[PDB]
Amino acid sequence: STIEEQAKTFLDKFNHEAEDLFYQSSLASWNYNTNITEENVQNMNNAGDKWSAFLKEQSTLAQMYPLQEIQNLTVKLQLQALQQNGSSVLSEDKSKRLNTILNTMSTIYSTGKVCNPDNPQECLLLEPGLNEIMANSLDYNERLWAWESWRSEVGKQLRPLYEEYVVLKNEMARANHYEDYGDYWRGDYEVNGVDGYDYSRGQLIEDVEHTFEEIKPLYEHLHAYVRAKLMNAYPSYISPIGCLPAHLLGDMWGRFWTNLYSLTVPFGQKPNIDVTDAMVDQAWDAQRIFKEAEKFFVSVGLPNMTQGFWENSMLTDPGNVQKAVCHPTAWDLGKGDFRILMCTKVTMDDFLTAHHEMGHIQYDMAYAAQPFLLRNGANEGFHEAVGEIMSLSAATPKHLKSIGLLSPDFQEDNETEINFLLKQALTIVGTLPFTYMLEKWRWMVFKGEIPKDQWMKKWWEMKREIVGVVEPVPHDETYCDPASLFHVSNDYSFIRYYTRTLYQFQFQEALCQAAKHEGPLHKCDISNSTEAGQKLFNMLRLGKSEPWTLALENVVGAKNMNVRPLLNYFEPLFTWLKDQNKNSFVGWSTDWSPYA
Amino acid sequence: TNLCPFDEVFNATRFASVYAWNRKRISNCVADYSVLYNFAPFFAFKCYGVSPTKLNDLCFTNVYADSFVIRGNEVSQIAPGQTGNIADYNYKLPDDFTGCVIAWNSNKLDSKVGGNYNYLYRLFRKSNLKPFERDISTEIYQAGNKPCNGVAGFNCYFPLRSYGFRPTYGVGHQPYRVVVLSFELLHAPATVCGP
Ligand SMILES: *[C@@H]1O[C@H](CO)[C@@H](O)[C@H](O)[C@H]1NC(C)=O
Ligand SMILES: *[C@@H]1O[C@H](CO)[C@@H](O)[C@H](O)[C@H]1NC(C)=O
Ligand SMILES: *[C@@H]1O[C@H](CO)[C@@H](O)[C@H](O)[C@H]1NC(C)=O
Ligand SMILES: *[C@@H]1O[C@H](CO)[C@@H](O)[C@H](O)[C@H]1NC(C)=O
Ligand SMILES: *[C@@H]1O[C@H](CO)[C@@H](O)[C@H](O)[C@H]1NC(C)=O
Ligand SMILES: *[C@@H]1O[C@H](CO)[C@@H](O)[C@H](O)[C@H]1NC(C)=O
Ligand SMILES: *[C@@H]1O[C@H](CO)[C@@H](O)[C@H](O)[C@H]1NC(C)=O
Ligand SMILES: [Zn+2]
Repeated sequence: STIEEQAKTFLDKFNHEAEDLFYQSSLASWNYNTNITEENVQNMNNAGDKWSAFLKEQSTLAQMYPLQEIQNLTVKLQLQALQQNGSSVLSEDKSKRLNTILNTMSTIYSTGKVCNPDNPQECLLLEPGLNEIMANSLDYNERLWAWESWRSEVGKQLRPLYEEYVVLKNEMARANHYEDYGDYWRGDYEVNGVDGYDYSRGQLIEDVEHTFEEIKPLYEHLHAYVRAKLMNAYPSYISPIGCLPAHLLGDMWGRFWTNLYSLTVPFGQKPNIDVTDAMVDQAWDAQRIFKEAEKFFVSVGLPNMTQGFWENSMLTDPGNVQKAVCHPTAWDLGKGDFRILMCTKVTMDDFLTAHHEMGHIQYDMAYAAQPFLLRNGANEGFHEAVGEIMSLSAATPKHLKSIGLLSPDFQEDNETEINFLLKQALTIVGTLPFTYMLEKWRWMVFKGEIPKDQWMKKWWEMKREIVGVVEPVPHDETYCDPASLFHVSNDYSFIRYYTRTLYQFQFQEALCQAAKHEGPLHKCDISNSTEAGQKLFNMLRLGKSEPWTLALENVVGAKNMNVRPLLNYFEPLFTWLKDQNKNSFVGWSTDWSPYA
Repeated sequence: TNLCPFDEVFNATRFASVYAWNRKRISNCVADYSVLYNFAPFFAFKCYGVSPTKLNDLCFTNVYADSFVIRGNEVSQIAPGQTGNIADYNYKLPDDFTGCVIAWNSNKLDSKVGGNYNYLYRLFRKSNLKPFERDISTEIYQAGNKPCNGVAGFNCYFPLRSYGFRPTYGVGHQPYRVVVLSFELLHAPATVCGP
């Protein structure tokens, strides 16, 4: 028998036992998440240990089948999933050190406390606390104190742990035949062997740079608008030809600009569209919200939800003595068990979150027939994009008027469309330069283009050039400001957000074109359109079986990520901003500093 | 008179595994095909080569009733001319098949919290089965070019593997009990007829 014939038998056996072990692990984790108790932690440790072990033994066994002797490109993907070791290639003396470094560097982040000045007894922690001041206060000095306290007494403790993290993971990177840890991260987007659909690892940097070059002007105009409306609020602290101080952007790190609507609203006399009081005045509940979401999905063309979803799934906070997490998640336990845990309330935000998680569940249901190792999204940005387009389409005034929440007499005026577009832009357009800058900095640090003694100096000059944000106080080579974020201190990738943002609008434009919608793109609903549902399902069915280029081509018609639909979404806002910015300066100079 | 024992086949407390399917010969009795309908959801009640309505009009010499428990999504594999895993290594029907196939859900009986590991099915086999044949031998499957010597390991697998039914699994993974009714005409007087 050939080596390709032997591989299929091993894969069948692996799938059979993997499904059962994974279901046990997921059920234990769910039982703990819906019921906090020490016995549940004990249950959740044993199942995890058994799974991780199993997987290690199978990975060890799957390396006696040479790769250059299998020619189906479907066995090849599963063997590539099993064969990767990654972290076990290092010797035992360094594997323990890496785990200790990661655990300690995570503990320093979670257990963090900025003791305020004078009074020493009072001290404040992130989460409830040093996040409320940055999101709601309006005093320059208070915000600067919070910013600098967090930067100084959480980052210096993490600098001489990241300094070893970098080398100890670069060693693992070239121990698995790579060039650095950045290439290891970028390897998700790599496709080899399928003619007309190859995507190399290095093409991602070029694609990101070329998309940002087109995004830039809209960001510049939004930046100018915010600078004007923000210099209005702070009498004389912001120069009119310079950058923006980093401690007054609405959140600690400036990741989202959404906490500026109260200061940058276009027309402050016209309120937004909130239907919470209407829902309350009709005796709504959780079941009604989820049946409306299911009704929308069935109207599009996708199937209903299984009886298990309605029996074994917790939609309301249990209350009483039971304590459970209330972070909305969508669970795919396997073997036909799909559940949603969400502590929902009667609110429009919960109404949209229901659609988001409902789309997660639908996408999970779509590829249930694929092999075990191919039951995931094509890349790391498709799943959340599919989740987000549903919430995009479910918040339009037309859809709300269809379901009775919004009265028919409501008239869409142009003064509210601009408000909605600005509120959306403060969250979508704002985060893209931040994400791009952070990924480029991490890639250069891992590669070796940034010497060990120029970290912060390079970081802040990039921060000035790309994002237009300037620090209020000077930082030497002792702080570790980028480590101040969950994702840098806990080893997660960050380009997934950029890719998801650019994918969701491509999907939305394709679906709206399939639905014969006329007018602006932001007023589009894909309800009552079976063509759009079929076009979407054609890609949801594939999973990881096909390259993500082909999956994108199935829906959009192109083999690469494109940043024209997003600009088409924000055309009225761009015209309005150009009209409003005819007496100011668009752009910033990287010389002015609030500390002079 | 004398009423064939269909309620020892459709109502037993324990069914057999797929690879050890029970076959019961029914002869020398009057069979009414009407207590059979007094179930409920009959997920599948397909009849091949025989009219279900005109069923109480034809006489046969032997009637065979097979019993086993399979998964929900494998019911479609019990039909003449199907390829897969159950119909190649566990239970295969001839192309010129006369009879009926009946299936129904048994989640409330054959499923327990923790895992009902009492149901097995063969997954490895050198060659396909001939129609109406069973194999209950447990020897290690040699998937490689080296002798196995009766020990499980590399390129050596145990041919049987359990189902593990839990009460929260989906419809496609829930237990289903299947009874197959077979008929034949031989060179003997037909001693099986309806009332
Ligand atoms: C939560 O755990 C407690 C103690 O283990 C148990 O008594 C209770 O029944 C559990 N709740 C549910 C819904 O299973
Ligand atoms: C790859 O293997 C699958 C079975 O898992 C088979 O259906 C498919 O035809 C194979 N590919 C080719 C090109 O034959
Ligand atoms: C680790 O990975 C390398 C390259 O993939 C491989 O050659 C090696 O055998 C693996 N080690 C084990 C035992 O997992
Ligand atoms: C469920 O799905 C079927 C098939 O699409 C449809 O006819 C039915 O109206 C849906 N509604 C229910 C009852 O879930
Ligand atoms: C709405 O349109 C009218 C007519 O063109 C214009 O005068 C008005 O300024 C517009 N309002 C907004 C908010 O664009
Ligand atoms: C979808 O079609 C149904 C039936 O024609 C209708 O009741 C509903 O209002 C439609 N929804 C939208 C958003 O047009
Ligand atoms: C199965 O046995 C139970 C036990 O009395 C009886 O109630 C039921 O009617 C029987 N069903 C059939 C189809 O014989
Ligand atoms: Zn989500």
